[PDB]
Amino acid sequence: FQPTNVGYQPYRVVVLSFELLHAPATVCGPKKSTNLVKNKCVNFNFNG
Amino acid sequence: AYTNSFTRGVYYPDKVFRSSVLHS
Repeated sequence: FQPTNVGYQPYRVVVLSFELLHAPATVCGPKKSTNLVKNKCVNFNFNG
Repeated sequence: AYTNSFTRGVYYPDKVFRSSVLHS
């Protein structure tokens, strides 16, 4: 690595690996939660 | 010493509810 090097330049890397397990969820997107409505037909999103 | 395990030591393979069913 020297600054004059593109295939020989330093690249920083981050890899995000996501677990979509059957467990309770633990890291969420910023979507605002809302009240439950039973017995009516609804579009829903529980944990994704 | 040694012994027969019998049919002990089964466990829930995943955190998913299932009922009245046979699952492989």
